[PDB]
Amino acid sequence: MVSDAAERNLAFALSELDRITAQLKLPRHVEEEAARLYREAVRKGLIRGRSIESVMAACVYAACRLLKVPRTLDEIADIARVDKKEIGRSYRFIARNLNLTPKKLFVKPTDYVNKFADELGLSEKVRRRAIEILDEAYKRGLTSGKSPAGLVAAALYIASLLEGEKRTQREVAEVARVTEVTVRNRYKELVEKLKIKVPIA
Amino acid sequence: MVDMSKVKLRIENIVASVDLFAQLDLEKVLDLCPNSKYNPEEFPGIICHLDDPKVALLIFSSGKLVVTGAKSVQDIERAVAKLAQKLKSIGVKFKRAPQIDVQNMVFSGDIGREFNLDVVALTLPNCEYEPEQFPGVIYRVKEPKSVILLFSSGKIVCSGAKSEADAWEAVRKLLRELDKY
DNA sequence: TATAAGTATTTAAACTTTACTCT
DNA sequence: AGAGTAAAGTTTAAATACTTATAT
Repeated sequence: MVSDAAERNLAFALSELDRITAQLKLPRHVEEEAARLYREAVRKGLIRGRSIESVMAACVYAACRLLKVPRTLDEIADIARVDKKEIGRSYRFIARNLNLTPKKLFVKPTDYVNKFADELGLSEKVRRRAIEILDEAYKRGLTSGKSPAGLVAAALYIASLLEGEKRTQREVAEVARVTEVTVRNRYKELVEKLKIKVPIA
Repeated sequence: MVDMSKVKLRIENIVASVDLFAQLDLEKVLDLCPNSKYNPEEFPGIICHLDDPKVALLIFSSGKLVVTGAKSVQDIERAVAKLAQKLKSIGVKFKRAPQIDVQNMVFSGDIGREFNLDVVALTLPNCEYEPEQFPGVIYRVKEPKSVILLFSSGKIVCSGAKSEADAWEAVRKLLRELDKY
């Protein structure tokens, strides 16, 4: 009572934000943007109905999407105190309400290609061929509706075979945070529609 | 000007709230409905599934109901009938004739051409597109208040309108926006 | 209290996940 | 390794009613 209940809830939310950024090794500018969005959600009364954990986790993801920091939602879900379903609802909800449009939140496939390729130790030759396949899939109308990470995983997979630096469907799936079946579904589709020839597997 | 000659809709689900105007003892009612499920612990009403009109009914002690699954207001009127019938058949009296209100309809449809959702989401106002969570663009119309899900195949789902006439108003608005450039 | 959200029910779209089987 | 699959889960809206957490 020298601190309103708002203030104590903000301190709790800021501790949760600090815990997430330290754990994900997120840069200061991202953490600051997450905090700014969170305060906006509070100002607009957008917390009512959902957990502070839920909302702060969504503000960190929204901040990564606004600043083009290629983190996947799952990395956050892994350390957030709530599930993907719940963080996804809070995230779509506060994005809608803070006017974070599809355009403002868009992150090019290329940025994920580089991020995932880093974790996979793949060369710039592979990155290039994958970016090339993603550009062709987009021109042909095969990308809409599909999980973007699923497409990146499958283009890296295909390109790793084609450039002799093979990685397994399971490996790419693990770093892109989707299932192997998804990588497999996109792989098949990309190979036959773009007529891609592959050594072996 | 936008040729809409290929756009079509099909009703898929109709939802109505009904006031029977009479209290009800849900335990005594459980019989009137063969296929029934009740657990006040989880949900306060009786979940009943009619067979003729293939509709699901939710009966509450307050005498009010919800009818969903219907493909026509007619199927709902019939469902409210069979039930009212079976009720008098165990000693229930109604202060008025049943009051039925269509609360929501869901339509599926096809626009007849494909779309690149990334491009659509760039200029379509009142929309969301998050392919990592759901495949379609989510378009929110203020009036008539409804939501349209637009997929890359050009198929659509319209929910929240209270009539086909209104759903078509929502779709006409979407079509008009999809035409700006 | 007055607010929201969750619990249950329906229904299509089309995508991913789950949980395996069979090579 | 990875091909492949069926069924379940994800989203949209609404009314019913009964609970639980919290804004003020």
